[PDB]
Amino acid sequence: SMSYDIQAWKKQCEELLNLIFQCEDSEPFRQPVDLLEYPDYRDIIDTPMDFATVRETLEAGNYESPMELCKDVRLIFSNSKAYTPSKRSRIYSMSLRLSAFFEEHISSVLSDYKSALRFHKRN
Ligand SMILES: O=C(CO)NCc1c(Cl)cccc1Cl
Repeated sequence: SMSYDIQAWKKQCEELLNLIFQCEDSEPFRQPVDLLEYPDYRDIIDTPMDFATVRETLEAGNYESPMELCKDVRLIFSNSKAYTPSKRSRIYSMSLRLSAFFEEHISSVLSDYKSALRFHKRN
């Protein structure tokens, strides 16, 4: 029921995305890059991603695991590092801080989920 609950990650991720939306550091990443306004973005970035898209994919039940959610969120950060590569850019620093925040908080979500999988597969 609650120990090793394989669905608990969904609400944990919803809560984490809420905190992320509150962070001033997420401001550049809350919505898709305006591709019609900044067309050179697609010359550099193959797969755009943003937190509004992640939040909707989760809400729609279209992540099979928190690892799938984590893959999309990491893509937000790898896309920022590719488009904005300079350590001097304040946007780089923003992305860096928010990535560290995300990775800190997602850690337990993943480890708990994977432990639950080990438990149910074992038994
Ligand atoms: O990568 C991002 C996410 O919003 N921002 C960099 C950016 C700037 Cl500062 C200005 C115009 C376009 C873009 Cl993509």
